Amino acid sequence: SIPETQKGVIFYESHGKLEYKDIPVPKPKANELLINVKYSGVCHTDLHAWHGDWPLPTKLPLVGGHEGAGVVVGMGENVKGWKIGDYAGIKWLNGSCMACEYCELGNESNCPHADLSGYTHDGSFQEYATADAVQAAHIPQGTDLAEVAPVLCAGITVYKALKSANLMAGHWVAISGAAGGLGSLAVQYAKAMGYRVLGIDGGEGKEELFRSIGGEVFIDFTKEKDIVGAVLKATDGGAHGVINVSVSEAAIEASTRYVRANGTTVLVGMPAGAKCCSDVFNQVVKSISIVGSYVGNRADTREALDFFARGLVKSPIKVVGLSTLPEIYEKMEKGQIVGRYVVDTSK
Amino acid sequence: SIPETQKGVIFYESHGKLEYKDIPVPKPKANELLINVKYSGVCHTDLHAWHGDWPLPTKLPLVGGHEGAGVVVGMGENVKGWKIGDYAGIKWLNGSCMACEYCELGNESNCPHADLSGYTHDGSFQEYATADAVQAAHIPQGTDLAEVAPVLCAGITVYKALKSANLMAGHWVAISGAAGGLGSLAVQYAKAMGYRVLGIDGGEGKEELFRSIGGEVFIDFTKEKDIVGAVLKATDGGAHGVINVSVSEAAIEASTRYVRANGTTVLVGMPAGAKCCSDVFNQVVKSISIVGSYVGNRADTREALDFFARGLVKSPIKVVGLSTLPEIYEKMEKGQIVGRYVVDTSK
Amino acid sequence: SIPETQKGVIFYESHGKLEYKDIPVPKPKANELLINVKYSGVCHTDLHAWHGDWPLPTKLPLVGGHEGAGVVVGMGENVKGWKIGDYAGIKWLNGSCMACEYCELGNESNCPHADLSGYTHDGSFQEYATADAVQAAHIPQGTDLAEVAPVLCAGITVYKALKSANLMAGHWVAISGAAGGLGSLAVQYAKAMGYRVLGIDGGEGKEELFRSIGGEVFIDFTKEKDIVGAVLKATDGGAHGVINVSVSEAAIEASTRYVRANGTTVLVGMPAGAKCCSDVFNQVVKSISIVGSYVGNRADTREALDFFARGLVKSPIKVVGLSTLPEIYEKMEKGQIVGRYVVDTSK
Amino acid sequence: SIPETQKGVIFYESHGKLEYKDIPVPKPKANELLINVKYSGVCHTDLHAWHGDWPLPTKLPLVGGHEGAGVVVGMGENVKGWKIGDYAGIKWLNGSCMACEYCELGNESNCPHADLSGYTHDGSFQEYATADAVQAAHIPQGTDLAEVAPVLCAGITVYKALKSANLMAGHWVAISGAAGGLGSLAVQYAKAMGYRVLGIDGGEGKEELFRSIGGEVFIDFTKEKDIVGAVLKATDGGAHGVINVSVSEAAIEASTRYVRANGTTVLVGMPAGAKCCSDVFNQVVKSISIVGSYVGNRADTREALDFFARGLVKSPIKVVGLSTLPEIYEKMEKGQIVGRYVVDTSK
Ligand SMILES: NC(=O)c1ccc[n+]([C@@H]2O[C@H](COP(=O)([O-])OP(=O)(O)OC[C@H]3O[C@@H](n4cnc5c(N)ncnc54)[C@H](O)[C@@H]3O)[C@@H](O)[C@H]2O)c1
Ligand SMILES: NC(=O)c1ccc[n+]([C@@H]2O[C@H](COP(=O)([O-])OP(=O)(O)OC[C@H]3O[C@@H](n4cnc5c(N)ncnc54)[C@H](O)[C@@H]3O)[C@@H](O)[C@H]2O)c1
Ligand SMILES: NC(=O)c1ccc[n+]([C@@H]2O[C@H](COP(=O)([O-])OP(=O)(O)OC[C@H]3O[C@@H](n4cnc5c(N)ncnc54)[C@H](O)[C@@H]3O)[C@@H](O)[C@H]2O)c1
Ligand SMILES: NC(=O)c1ccc[n+]([C@@H]2O[C@H](COP(=O)([O-])OP(=O)(O)OC[C@H]3O[C@@H](n4cnc5c(N)ncnc54)[C@H](O)[C@@H]3O)[C@@H](O)[C@H]2O)c1
Ligand SMILES: [Zn+2]
Ligand SMILES: [Zn+2]
Ligand SMILES: [Zn+2]
Ligand SMILES: [Zn+2]
Ligand SMILES: [Zn+2]
Ligand SMILES: [Zn+2]
Ligand SMILES: [Zn+2]
Ligand SMILES: [Zn+2]
Repeated sequence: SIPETQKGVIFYESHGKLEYKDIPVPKPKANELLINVKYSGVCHTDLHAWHGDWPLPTKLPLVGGHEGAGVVVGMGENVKGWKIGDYAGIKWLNGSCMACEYCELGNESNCPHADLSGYTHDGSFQEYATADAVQAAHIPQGTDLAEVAPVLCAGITVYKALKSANLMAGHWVAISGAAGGLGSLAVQYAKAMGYRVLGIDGGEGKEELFRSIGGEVFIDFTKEKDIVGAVLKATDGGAHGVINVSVSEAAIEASTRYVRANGTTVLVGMPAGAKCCSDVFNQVVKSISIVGSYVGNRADTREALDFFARGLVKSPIKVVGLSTLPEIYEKMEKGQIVGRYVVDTSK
Repeated sequence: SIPETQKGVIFYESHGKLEYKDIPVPKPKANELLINVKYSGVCHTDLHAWHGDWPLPTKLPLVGGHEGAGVVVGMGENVKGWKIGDYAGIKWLNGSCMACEYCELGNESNCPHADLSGYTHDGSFQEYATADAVQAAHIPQGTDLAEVAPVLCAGITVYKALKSANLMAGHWVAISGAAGGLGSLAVQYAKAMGYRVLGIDGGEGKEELFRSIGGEVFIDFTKEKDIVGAVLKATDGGAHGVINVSVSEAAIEASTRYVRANGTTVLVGMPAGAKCCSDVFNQVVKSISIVGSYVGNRADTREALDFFARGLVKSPIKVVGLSTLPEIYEKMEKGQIVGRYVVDTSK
Repeated sequence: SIPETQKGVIFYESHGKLEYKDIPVPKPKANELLINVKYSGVCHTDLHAWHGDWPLPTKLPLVGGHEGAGVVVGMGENVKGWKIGDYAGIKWLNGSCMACEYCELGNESNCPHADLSGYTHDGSFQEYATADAVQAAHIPQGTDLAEVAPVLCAGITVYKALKSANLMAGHWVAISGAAGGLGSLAVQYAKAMGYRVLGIDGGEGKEELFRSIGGEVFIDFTKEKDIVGAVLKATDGGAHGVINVSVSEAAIEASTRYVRANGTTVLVGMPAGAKCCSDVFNQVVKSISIVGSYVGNRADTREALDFFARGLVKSPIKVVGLSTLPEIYEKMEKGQIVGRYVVDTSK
Repeated sequence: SIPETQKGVIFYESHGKLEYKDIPVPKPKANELLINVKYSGVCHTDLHAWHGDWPLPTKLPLVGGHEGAGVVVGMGENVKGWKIGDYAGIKWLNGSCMACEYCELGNESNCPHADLSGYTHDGSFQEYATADAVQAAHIPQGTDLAEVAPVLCAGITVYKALKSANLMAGHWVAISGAAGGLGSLAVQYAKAMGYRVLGIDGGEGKEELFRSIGGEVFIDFTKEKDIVGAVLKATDGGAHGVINVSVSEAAIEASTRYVRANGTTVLVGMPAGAKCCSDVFNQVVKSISIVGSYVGNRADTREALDFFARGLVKSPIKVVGLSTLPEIYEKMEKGQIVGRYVVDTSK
C-alpha cells in the first residue's frame, strides 16, 4: 500500500527554491514509525529552518514542516503502544537520545542529540514522513486532523508556557500578543486552565476575535500609549504572569514592568536576535522571574491534546493544498499569515 | 533603665554629614518593640539609603543601618511570643502591613506599605531602636551577636536566593562573586544545603578564602578569559543554578550563558542601574529562568538563623565602634570594605 | 452606636442548654477588631465545639459559630489595612500568635496558640463579635453577606483541599460526597479551577443537584456496589485526586483504592474517630499520597473569596433567625441540615 | 566472546528449589542490551518474587535478582548513548512501555506494562542478563561495582523517598529503621542532602553503626517506650519528614504521630499486608501527608549514583559467591541478612 514514492516539497540549498516533487518513502527505523501525514501547520520556525539563519545546521536536503498530523501506516518492529491506523502527530522535537540528563528529567527538547523534525529530520511537508515512536503525539481517534494540526506545536508551546508561568487558578495572565496565531491558543488554554486572561494586542479585528475566543480585558497596544499603567490598572497590581508570544522586542521589554511582584514572565516568542533588558533593580526588588519556554515535552503534549479533545481550544485554520507551499512561504516571509495556514498533503 | 537619650549617628540631609550625637529613645508602638542594639552590620544598601538615589524617598531625619542585632529591653503591650531580655534582630524589612496580598502570600518585602528599616524607619545605628514585633528576627539565646549581625541581611538574602534557585542537593551552583561579603555567606549556605559550590571571583587572596570556607571549584574572573567555557567545563554542562551576587553588570550578562539548560539564574546584586540583557533566543531554547530575589521573609529568616546556630556558616566580621561610622561610610563609598564592617553600638 | 449589650446565643456548660440572651459587647483589643456580625453559617465543627468532645478544651462561657460575616464597626488602634464599614469575615481560625514556626511558614492553623473562634474565642453567634485583624477575611464590598457566610469555612476548606490535592487543570478529581454541604462547594471550586469533577454521593435529589452545580460524572454510592471499579472505569485509571468530604469512614477507606497511581487523597471530613487504614503495599506500589487539610490560611481565604466574587461558586443557603439557634442545633445533631443553615443575627 | 551458555541460579516453580545450572545467553532485543553482570545485591523484593505471593504473576522460569551491576558486552542495534565496555546497572524496573501516561510523566514504575526485572524478566542472578537500554543505570566508569550494587535498588529507593518527603535543607527527618539495610543508605543520603537525621532503630550494635555513618539523634525503639514523645522532644515539634523503612506495621502507625504538622510520612517498607491506620482527625488537623514511594525513576537513578560517585554514601556489603545463592535465600527468609548480602556472579 505504501507507495514507493510520495509527493512533497523539498529544498536542497538553504533559502533556495521549494521544489514540489516526488521522493522515496522514508523507511521506519526499528525505533521510528512512518506516518501518512494528512495535514500540517506552518509557523515562523519553518521560515527560520528554510533560511538556515539559526545556529544549528539544517540537514540538507530537507523537507520542512514540524506541525504535522496523520495516520500511522507502518511502525517499527521495536515500537510498542502504537497500532496501525492510529492518529499520530509529528511535533517539532522529533526524537531525543533518551540517555542524557535532560532527556531523563523530562525536558527532552534540550538533549544535545535532539533530532529536530523539519530541521535535522525529514519534516511534515510530505505525504509520508517518519517520526520517533516515543515523541510522536497520540492524537485521539476521530479527531479532525486538520483542526488539530496547529495544536501540535503552537498549542503545546503555549500550554507549556502557561504551566511554566507558575499561576494558580484565578490569577491574572497577560498574553502579550493575544490575537496572534500563538496568542489565540494561549488565551483559550488560559481560560480553560482557570486563569483570567488579559490580552495585549492590536490591529484590525484583533479585539473582536479576542472577545470571541473569550478574554476578560483587552489592551490595544496601538491606541493605548502607556501599556504598563493600563495593565497595572486592569489587573490591579500587575498580571500574575505574562506570556510574551509577541514578536516586538519592545513589547518583551515592556512586559517585565507590568508583571505583578513575585510574578513571572514567560518568554516564548523568539524574535530576530532580541534582548530582554529588564531593569535589574526593578526585577530584584519585585522578584520578577523571566522564564523561557521551548516546545513542551510528552506530558505537555498529552495534556494539550486532551484540552483539545474536550473542545475547549479551537484554531481558526485555513486548509491549503501542499502544491502551493512555495507560495505559502513567499507570502509568509512577507507577513501574510492571517489565521494559521494549515497545509493539506493530499492536495 | 531605658535612658531618655541614646547615642547614635543620624543625618538630616541626603548625602549630607553623619552627625554622631544623642537622640531621644524611640518609644515602642503597641505593635513594635524596642531593642538595645548591641551590634550592626553595614552593606551597600546603607550607602544607597544615605545617598537617597534610590527611587523611594528616605524618611529624614534618618538613622541608618538595616542589619542590627541586640537585646529586647521593652516590648509593646500588644506583642506576644517575645520576652524581655531576648535576642532580636532588626532586618532590612522592618514592618509590613500584614493586610495586602503579598504580605499574606509570605513575600512581605513587597507590601506597598513596607516600612523599610534604615530607609523609612529609624535604622540600627543607635544604642536603642524600635522594630516590628513580627518581622524582627528571633536570634537564639547565647549567640554571639557581633558574629550574627551580617547574617541578618546578607545571610538571609543569599539563603532566600539559593532557595529561589530551585536546586536539588547535589546540583551545581555557581556563586558569581563568591569571595565577596555576600558571596562567602552564599558559598557556606550552599555547601550546608548540599549543593556543589563553584565560585567565580578574583583579586587578592580571594581563592584562598574561598578554599577556606569550602568550595569545590574556583574560577578566577581575571586570569581566565572565557569564563563561560570554563564554567561549562567544570560543571560539565553549566551550573544548575547561578547566584549573581557580583556587582559587574558584565558578570550578570555572562551568567545567563554558563547556566545549564532548565537551570536558574538568581539575580541578587543590584548594581547601579544595570540591565540583564540575555539573548532571548538562547534563553528560550535552553529554558533559562532569571529569577530575582529580595530580602527573605520570616521563614527564611528563621531557617538562616538556624543554619547559623548550628555553626555551619561563619562571617569574618571586623568589630568597629559606632563613633567612627562616618569614616566607615567614607571608606565604604571608596570601596574599603574588606571582610564585613560590623559596627559596635556601645563603642 | 455600639450598644452596651447585644443579643446572642451562649452556653456555659458543655453540651448544655443554648441560652439566647444579652451579653456585653466584646471590646476590641489593640490587635483585634469588632464586627457587627450580620450572618453566620453553621457546620459540624460547631456541634463538636458545643459537645466539648474534641480534645482541646472549649473556653466556657462560649458563644459559638465560626463562619460569621458582618461589617466592621470599630477597629483596634493598632489595626492597619482595615477601614470602618468594611465587610469582614470571622473564619474558624480566629487569631494565631504570628511568632511560632507554622505561623511563619503560612500554615497558621497549627500555631500552638491558635485562638480558635467559637472554640476558644467568642464565636460568631452574636450581634457583635471580636476577631483578629490579620486572620479576618476581607469580604469585598457589596457582596451578599448571607450568601458568602458558608464560603468562609466550607468554601475555604475545600479550596485549600483542592490546592493540596496537587492537581493540574484537566485532571480527574473525585469529590467523595459531592452532594453534601462541603461537596457542593468542592465541586464548584473544582470546576472553576479547571479540573474534571467526578462526584460520589447518593440519596434523594443528590445527583440532580450535582448535575445542576455542574459535574461531569456522578456515582451513586447506594445503587452502585463496586464503587472502586466504577470510578476506575469512569476516570479511566483512577481519579487524579480524591477529596474525602464524606463522613463514612468506609468511604475514606474505599477512597485510597480508586485514586490513580501517583495521585492524591485529601482527607477533609473528620468523622467521629475514624481510621484511614489503606493497604500499605497498594499505597506504596502506586505511590498514593494521603494528605490532610485543615482550614485554609489567609492566602487561601483571599483566593476563595475571589472565586466567590466572580460568581463562580454558589451556596444554597437557608436564612434562619438567630433566636431559633438552639432548635437549629437540635435538628443538627439529629441530621436535619438540608442545604446549609445560615443564621441571621438581627432576627 | 559471549559464551553460548552462562552460569546462573534459576527456579521453575514458585517457592521451589533454586537450581544453579547453565542457561543460554539472553539475546539483546533491538531495544535491550546485554550485561555481563559482575555483582548483584539481594533484598526482600527477591524473597517476595521467589515466593510468588505478590499479586503480579512471576514469569516462570525465572532467574531472580533486581539489583545487578555489570559491564555491557553487547548492545542492541537500536541503542544509542551506550558504548561497549560501559558499566550498567539492572535496577528493579527493567523496562517500561514509554507510551502510556505514567511513563511520560516520569513515574515509569507504574506503567501497566512495566517489565519488572527478576519478577517478569530475567533477573540479575546470572553471568549475563539483558536489560532495557533506557532504564538501565549509567554506572560511572571506574566505580567499584560490588560496592555500587546495593545503591541500585536500595539507595535509589531511599533517595526517591527523601525527595518525596518534601523536605528543605535543615529540616528534621526521622528514618524509622535507620540501622537496617535501607535505613543506613537513607541516613547517608539524608545527611548528604542537608537534612538533620534522627534515626529510630534498635537491637545490637545498631546505634553504633548509626553514629558511624553519621546521625544526629538516635532513638532505641526497644529501650525507649514512648517513641512518639521521644521524637517530639528531640526534634522539638515532630520530624519534618518521616521515612518508614522499617517492617513493623506498629512502627508505621506510630510514625503518623511524631511527624510535625504539615510534615510528611513517606511509606517505603512494604511489610506483609499491613495497614497504615492513622487517626483521620489527627491527620487532618495537623495536615499530615502520608506519601508512598516505589523505586525511583531514571532521574533519581542518575542523582543517586551521582551521590555515590562523590563518596558520600557507602554500603557495608558482604561479597558472596553466586553458587551459594540458595543458601543465601534460606538464611534470608529466616532473617540472617546482617549488612547486605551482595552476590558475586563469577564465584
Ligand atoms: N518557543 C516555541 O516553541 C515557539 C513555537 C512557535 C512559535 N514561536 C514564536 O511565536 C511567534 C509567532 O507567533 P504568531 O504566530 O502569533 O505570530 P504573528 O506574527 O502571526 O502574530 C504576532 C502577534 O503579535 C502582536 N503584536 C505585534 N506587536 C506587538 C506589540 N508591540 N505588543 C503586543 N503584541 C504585539 C501582533 O498584533 C500579533 O497579534 C514567533 O516569535 C515565533 O518564533 C515560538
Ligand atoms: N538583594 C538584596 O537583598 C541585597 C542585600 C545586600 C546586598 N545586596 C547586593 O550585594 C552586592 C554587594 O555584595 P558584597 O558585599 O559581596 O560586595 P563587595 O563589593 O564587597 O564584593 C563583590 C564581589 O564581586 C566580585 N566581582 C567583581 N567583579 C566581578 C566579576 N566581573 N565577576 C565575578 N565576580 C566579580 C568581587 O571580586 C567581590 O568578591 C551589591 O550588589 C548589593 O546591592 C543585595
Ligand atoms: N477540615 C475542615 O476544616 C472542615 C470544616 C468543616 C467541615 N468539615 C467536615 O465536613 C463534613 C461535613 O460535610 P457536609 O456538611 O457536606 O456534611 P453532610 O452530612 O451535610 O453531607 C455529607 C455528604 O456525604 C455523603 N455520603 C454519606 N455517606 C457516603 C459514602 N459512603 N460515600 C460517599 N459519600 C457519602 C452524603 O450523602 C452527603 O452528601 C464533616 O466531616 C466535617 O467535620 C471539615
Ligand atoms: N519500596 C521499595 O522500592 C523497596 C525496595 C526494597 C526494599 N523495600 C522494603 O525495605 C524493607 C527492608 O529494609 P531492610 O533491608 O533495612 O530490612 P531489615 O530487616 O534488614 O532491617 C529492618 C530494620 O527495621 C528495624 N526495625 C524493626 N522493628 C522496628 C520498629 N518497630 N521500629 C523501628 N525500626 C524497626 C530493624 O531493627 C532494622 O534496622 C522491606 O519492607 C522491603 O519491602 C522497599
Ligand atoms: Zn538525550
Ligand atoms: Zn510550530
Ligand atoms: Zn501589606
Ligand atoms: Zn544588609
Ligand atoms: Zn504562632
Ligand atoms: Zn465551618
Ligand atoms: Zn508505559
Ligand atoms: Zn532491591
